[PDB]
Amino acid sequence: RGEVSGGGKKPYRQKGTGRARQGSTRAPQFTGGGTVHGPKPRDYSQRTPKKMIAAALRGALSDRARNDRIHAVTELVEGQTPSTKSAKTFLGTLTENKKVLVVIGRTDEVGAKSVRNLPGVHVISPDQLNTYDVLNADDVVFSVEALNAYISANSK
Amino acid sequence: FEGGQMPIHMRLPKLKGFKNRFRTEYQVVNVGDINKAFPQGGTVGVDELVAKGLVRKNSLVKVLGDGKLTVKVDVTANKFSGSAREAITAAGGSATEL
Amino acid sequence: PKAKTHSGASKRFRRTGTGKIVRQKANRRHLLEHKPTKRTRRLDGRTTVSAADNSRINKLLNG
Amino acid sequence: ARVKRALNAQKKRRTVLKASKGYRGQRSRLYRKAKEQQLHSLTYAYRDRRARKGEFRKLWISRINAAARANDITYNRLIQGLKAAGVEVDRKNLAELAVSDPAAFTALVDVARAALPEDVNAPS
RNA sequence: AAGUGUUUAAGGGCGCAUGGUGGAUGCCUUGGCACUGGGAGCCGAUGAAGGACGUAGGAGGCUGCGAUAAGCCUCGGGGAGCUGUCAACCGAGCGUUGAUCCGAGGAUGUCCGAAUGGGGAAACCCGGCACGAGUGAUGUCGUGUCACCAGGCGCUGAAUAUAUAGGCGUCUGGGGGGAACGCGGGGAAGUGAAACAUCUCAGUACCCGUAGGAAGAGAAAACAAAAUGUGAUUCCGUGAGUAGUGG
RNA sequence: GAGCCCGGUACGUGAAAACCCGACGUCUGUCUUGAUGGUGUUCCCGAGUAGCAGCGGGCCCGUGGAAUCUGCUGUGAAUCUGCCGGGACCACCCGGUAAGCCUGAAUACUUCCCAGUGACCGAUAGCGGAUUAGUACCGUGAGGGAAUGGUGAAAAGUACCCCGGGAGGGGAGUGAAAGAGUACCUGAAACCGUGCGCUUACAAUCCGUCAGAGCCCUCGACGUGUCGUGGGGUGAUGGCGUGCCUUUUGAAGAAUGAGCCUGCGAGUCAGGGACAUGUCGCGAGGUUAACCCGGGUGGGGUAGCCGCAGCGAAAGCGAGUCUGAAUAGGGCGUAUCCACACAAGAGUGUGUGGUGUAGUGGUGUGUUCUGGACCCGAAGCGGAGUGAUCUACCCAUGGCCAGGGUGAAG
RNA sequence: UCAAACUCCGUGAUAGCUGGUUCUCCCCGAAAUGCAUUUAGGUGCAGCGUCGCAUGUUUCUUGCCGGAGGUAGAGCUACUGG
RNA sequence: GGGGAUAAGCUCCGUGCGUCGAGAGGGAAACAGCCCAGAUCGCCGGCUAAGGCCCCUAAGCGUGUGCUAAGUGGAAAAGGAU
RNA sequence: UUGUGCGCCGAUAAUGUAGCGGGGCUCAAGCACACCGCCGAAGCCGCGGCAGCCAACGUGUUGGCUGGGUAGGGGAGCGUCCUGCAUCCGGUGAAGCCGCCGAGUGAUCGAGUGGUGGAGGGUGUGGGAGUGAGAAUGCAGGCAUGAGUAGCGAUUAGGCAAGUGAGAACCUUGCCCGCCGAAAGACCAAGGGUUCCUGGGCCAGGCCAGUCCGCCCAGGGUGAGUCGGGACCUAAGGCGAGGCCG
RNA sequence: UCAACCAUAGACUCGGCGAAAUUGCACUACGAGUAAAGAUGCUCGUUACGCGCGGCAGGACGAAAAGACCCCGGGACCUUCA
RNA sequence: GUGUAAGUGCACAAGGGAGCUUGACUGCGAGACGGACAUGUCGAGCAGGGACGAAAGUCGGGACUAGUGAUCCGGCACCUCU
Repeated sequence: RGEVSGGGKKPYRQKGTGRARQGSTRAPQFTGGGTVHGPKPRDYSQRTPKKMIAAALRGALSDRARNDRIHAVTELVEGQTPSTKSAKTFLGTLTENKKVLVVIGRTDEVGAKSVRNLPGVHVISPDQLNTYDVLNADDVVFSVEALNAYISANSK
Repeated sequence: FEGGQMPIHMRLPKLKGFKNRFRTEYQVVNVGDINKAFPQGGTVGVDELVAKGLVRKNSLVKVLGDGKLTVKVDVTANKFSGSAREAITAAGGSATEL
Repeated sequence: PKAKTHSGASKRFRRTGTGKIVRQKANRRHLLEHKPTKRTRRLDGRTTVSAADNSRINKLLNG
Repeated sequence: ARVKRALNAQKKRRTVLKASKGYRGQRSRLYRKAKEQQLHSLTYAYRDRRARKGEFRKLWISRINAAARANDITYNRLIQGLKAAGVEVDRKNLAELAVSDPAAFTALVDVARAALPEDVNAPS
């Protein structure tokens, strides 16, 4: 009611008019007036404990591994030149599912570019693994170095 | 607010005394905790107690005599109670203080 | 904003080991001539806060 | 998410307005007046469902009284005699007999007269 | 003879079928709102911000521009249509010898505005000087320049003597605008205390003076507590709603 | 409803000129007439300053025992065995060297430009402003301040004929559609008509509800009209029946409010806030804050915080502690239970064994604190400005007062 | 427009006061009392509702038993008053 | 029970008193507070409560024994009255 | 005389019988005492459905009690929108709207249907709300009632003939009549701003109509040595180089 | 006293244009009752064909002004040995 | 008659007289009454050190119930506190 333009002056006669008493032209009951309990900018992030996050990730990955949806590859394509056909064929050999999660190192630029354009593929770094991306994927294809990096980070 | 009657937080006297800003406080640990946490005995310093989670990390430590001490244990703390000293020396251990 | 506790309540009320709220009794500042020593003895020390005032005093102390 | 109220309100407005077809004046056109009249109508219907059983029993008793006095007997003595004789026909079917089968009603009157005591005013 | 007996709609009510009005709903959008990451953080007497008046072949508004007036020049890009738009209707024309269009640098830039030759009711009145143009001459026209104050330099030195104030000339600055942020000063009341004056509100609102791209602070006449301790300033988290303080 | 049609996207490439960042130079300053570690004494180390006093300001500190800092007014020192500080003050120790000046980074902000984003709005919303928008309009002025979006894929925007002065319409065409005709998507309600069915001019009606004749329509079955497990419209007639909301002991109303419809209009958010209660993780432990590194929602980060011992004003002691001369009772504390004893029947206690103690961090919900805090509503109070073109008085300079009487001084 | 003009701002001033507060169903279900109050139309605590937990009939009714009264009635040279 | 003029549809207290408030249904002509009775919903079944049974209006111009002449019934005192 | 059951005067206000609810009743339908029936509620019973609490046995049945309700407490749900994920429908016609026929204990529902329409919807399971209006002398828009009603703005007054024209009480021309005439005539100042003239127009405006107009459109129109101002002068008053004060 | 007549402007009729205050409704009688006392709407009765036009003002506690009288709270201004 | 209102008591005296005396104490206090809370009230008994009494014993003011003022702020005395 106080941020809308104008409306600083009491409009008219309180008495004698026979009309309702109004203190501003920007009161909420007026057309063009302010909003009473409206949206304001806010932050929705929550302070979830670390153990809860790590345990949820472990549970998702263990669910994937129970149904042998975990795959390891040396490399997605023959190196130094991205190729979506080769990566698509390799992924087809690995799995016939729809959505896959590809976990490769941050330096594996050729593989990331090779699988970038595939509609069902989501590419993540081993240290960025999270519950949402794992649970969104039918299969999780790991890179050997990425898998070893994840094991080294956790099991150590 | 209490309706104009003199409120409960104003018709009672303030608690007597002062606070002694210079007060020295000790984190306390009983010999029963030592018995339960050091089954083999040995040297028991301040940061062994911190490692075992018997006291906070960066605090003065005083040993008390609540429990039963049946292990030969050498303790180095800031202060001891009388019964604590008798318990530690009774089991053949030593009670040196910083 | 963090809650601000009441100053007077903080000066007038205490908590024991098991969380009991403890206060001091009134009528013991001045005019102690005509008061018999038994009256001033029954007014000495501290008692626990009555059940009616427990909620209000707890509210005044915590915040 | 800003939500417009139109659909949710129109639902109940249509329900109430459809229920108020046939009313006179504002009570069938405007939703507020129709809603007031609907409150009154459902209260009336609830009361009248309870009262209808008594109304029909009163009508049956009137018809049975007429047909009984046509047979030279009063309704109360006839009911007492029918109860004494053990016949268990209720007032609805008694009135049905009175209107549709007068001979059967006369026969029932005869059995009721037979079942009555000899001196109805005796301290029995 | 006695008795029974339908049938009227001036208009009204309800239902249905068909319309009108109106602009809800649903689906949208050349518009907004809140943010993120960069850039730039000043413009102005070489006349600003912002305007008035004009300006296209044709009336007006928005846009651009300034008597060189939807524009001039140079250097780049681009490449076939183009003469801004409401907004067309014509009428005339340009373009492969490169147009229209986009970027950078120049030129022109009426009048008002700090506005500054003088005046003034902003956008309109009247001039001095110098040099040019024009006229038989006066009239007229063009281009420069002419405010005040401050600080340098040079000349002079009142009453009056030393001298100075002042005066004269010449150079260099200033003036005003701007959303937030800075620093230094001045400084409310509604309100709360269920009254109210101490107190709160609040050093807030507001005002004054000043900046900078940031500012302010900053290199111990500091803390500390017997530790053979830290070592300029600033900012962030704790310490902590604590120690305290308070009709 | 397009990866393969277009603009584009990934990815590459490009600057004559101007400007901005670097770099190497000319250029400038500067040290080399220089440097070291040693010995005992005089001089210097920022003056109207420090300090003190009076009156103020501000510090957690509201004048208080009031230190440190600071303004005005008085008074007014010392140069190192000097001075200042360590919360009145003094002595001793410790720290530092006032009354001179510069200083980058870490931090605050967005008029403006560029590139993006949204479990943001979608035309009464979102900026006041999607349309002539700070416009029209209102006000002397400071100032206040609107309303107005959608044909169609393409204008193909209805040639021609007819009624009519036109407007408008009917044919005819365009169009997939004219139930798309520049009054144009969809086209609700209030409101206003036209046609058909039933009803209504002897009747006292919160306008409905329950029975209900008659008439009309419709679905099934059998004949020709006549019932049925029927259904709908209208309803003569009979019974019953005191509008909604609010405020109230109590209102159908003669207490309050509402002409109607459609839109809009009121318990929300923030905070490691407080209490309680669900739920999840870990568990005698739980947890990070700022910050750092990741194009994310991920990883790190132990500083802190809460539990882990209490009692006492405190020194302090500690499963005890305080009071007290007291083992002499009481108060508070030793999770809780169980067993065994010894005491007491002034209410049960005192011990010995076992049993072993639960917190904390997310998040849901209900209350609560500080914030406008569920929404709406004064008369008034402050600060800064605008008004004497109305009106009050004054200042300067102009104008006007037909005609007829009366008859002062001189 | 005047017992202190108008405009904007503080500002969404403050009202123990007035008005308003939007879907449903199921279970339970009050109070208009006491004390205090710059208090009386407000509020604090208690009384009465509901929900959860703990405890079990401790609540209630009737019979019997053990208790204290100074009312109704009555009485009065048993007192005090008329 | 107090106050008031034991006047108020006056006011203030007590009451394991009631009802209304927050309670529909039946009765009292109508009638928050009186009488009967506490509505989960349906039925074109039955029995009753309060109150009723000539007609309105469901059920008795019921039976037996007496009274009333006043329409008493169907409002009222001191008092008066072959 | 005594007590008694019924009776009589006392008795008596102003709209209308009005002090049985009405008609009416003593041939009681009045009163008292006995007796016999029946009516009468959402009370109780009968038959069927639902729900809460508890019990029994079971792996959801049965049974017993209970189910008015304001303030208020607790529990479980309907509908709206936006969204993660997963599925399904849609120019062979989504949403929205208007009907029909049905459905659920309620909010409500209809992947049942017909018409209209023209591009997006449904379902499941989670997440978040600008999530539900009937009322604040609430706000905006549209439209009723009063109602085809009041009024149509002075104190002068219009008439006729002819014309124009689709259309004339109001426009044009003529002839009359009336009104002002220290004005209702003529000319300036302030103010206004193109209203002036010519030609054209007749949806808006004009309190009716209008062919007319101060309305709308286009074009045209204002000529100064001497008139009113400046370039001449000052008043009140304003601003004010330096300056004084703050 | 004690009023009568005349003329104009309305009022009234016709043609044209065309508002407003008000409004929970509506096929809005009377008497005696009853009721929050003040009844078109409740009870019992009585009266009354439907729709208009011109009029009068008894009622709708008619409309208007969140009274113009009393109280409570909040203001404002004024006074003084607060 | 009981210091003092009224009431409940007191003749066993709590009413009158005399002798000694300071318990008109210190540390406490099982258990209770009354109570929204804050207040308020009674209290046996234990220890120290006393008074009176041969002793038993009684004495923590007065026959009892009024003679009073929370918190804050400040003053004074003492303390093995800071």
